[PDB]
Amino acid sequence: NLPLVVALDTEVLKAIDVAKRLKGAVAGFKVGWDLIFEGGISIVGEIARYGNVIVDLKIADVPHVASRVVEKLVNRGACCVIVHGFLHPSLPRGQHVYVLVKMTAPTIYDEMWEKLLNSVQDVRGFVLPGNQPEVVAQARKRIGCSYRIISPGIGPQGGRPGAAIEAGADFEIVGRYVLEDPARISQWAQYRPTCFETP
Amino acid sequence: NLPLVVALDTEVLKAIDVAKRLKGAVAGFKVGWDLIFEGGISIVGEIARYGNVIVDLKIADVPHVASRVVEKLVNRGACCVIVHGFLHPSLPRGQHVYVLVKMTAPTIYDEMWEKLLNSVQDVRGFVLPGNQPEVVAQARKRIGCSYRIISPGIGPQGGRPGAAIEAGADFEIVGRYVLEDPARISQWAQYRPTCFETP
Ligand SMILES: [Cl-]
Ligand code: NI
Ligand code: NI
Repeated sequence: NLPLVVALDTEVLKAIDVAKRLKGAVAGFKVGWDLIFEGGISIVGEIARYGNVIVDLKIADVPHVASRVVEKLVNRGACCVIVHGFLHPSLPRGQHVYVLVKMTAPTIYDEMWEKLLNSVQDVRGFVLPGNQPEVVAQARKRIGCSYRIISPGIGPQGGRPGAAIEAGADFEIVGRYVLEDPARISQWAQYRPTCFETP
Repeated sequence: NLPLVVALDTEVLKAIDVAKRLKGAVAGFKVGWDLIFEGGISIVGEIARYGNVIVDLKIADVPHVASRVVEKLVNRGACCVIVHGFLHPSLPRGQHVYVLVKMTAPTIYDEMWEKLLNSVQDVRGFVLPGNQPEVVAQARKRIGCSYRIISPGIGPQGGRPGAAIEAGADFEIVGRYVLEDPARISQWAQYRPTCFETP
């Protein structure tokens, strides 16, 4: 399959249609508030029928709340969840957790992302912005193949297809550019994850 | 005007009943993860029938996404929405936005919350931890009554009822403690918001 996680930022039925269409062709699907707002958490389980589901609600709550939230999501079928690294040291951990340490837009992460990255362990991997392949490459240098790296910020007006993967990422997260025409997934055909076969 | 926002961290039907019971007795209701997961976004409109709704999904996404999520929640009946200040300078703005700048648990905010507080303008208000009254008081020396302050972390395991209001908060946010026995709201009877009559 292609090293692409498709963000399903669209309506429930259309999201299911895309997941059905792309099952086995891509590495997974990203489910966010657009979908969860429509009918609730059940949508996670529907998409999870068709592939690995990363739930991305940018989780950033205190531990006893974050714990409950992650548990509900994984129980509904999520493979993993994206959480904010800024919570450190109150950071959800474990193999179901991806830790965001720099965003695609300017934030307080910018002054500290590499120190934060170096301090975090016992997680599935990290989210690094694919619109900054230099950041992805430096991250991979720091951590080697010890953890996954997944990267959004790929598509029009960010990193071109494969830019983050070439810089060291495992998977690129892409939304509208693929949703508007899923045939475009062929642009990732030449690429393979840097370190891990699955997200 | 009890200076209390009741967190409906519970199931949909129970949340409805509690809100009906407390209609006009409290300042508002906080709708979060648990309710949205169960009932989707429609729950916001249902609770709004009974009082002001603050939606707390700890929004922490890039500002185009965040601003659209805020607007969608407001359109469904929310008066305002809590977002993470860590995303500065890529933060949504305006009268529907409460900005969290320090949590009840240890996080990276703790080394910079006051600088962040002073950097953020043109929002509705700030969320500051009521289990740390000293932080609420220091925030007022910096911002005065220019913006609202609301505070969670109030309860048997946190700050005493009124502790945050006395330190300078406008409203305290309380969940389980009040849900267990709604008669407990009487503990807030002798308190009044420091700066703003409404959240
Ligand atoms: Cl991002
Ligand atoms: Ni995963
Ligand atoms: Ni409000």
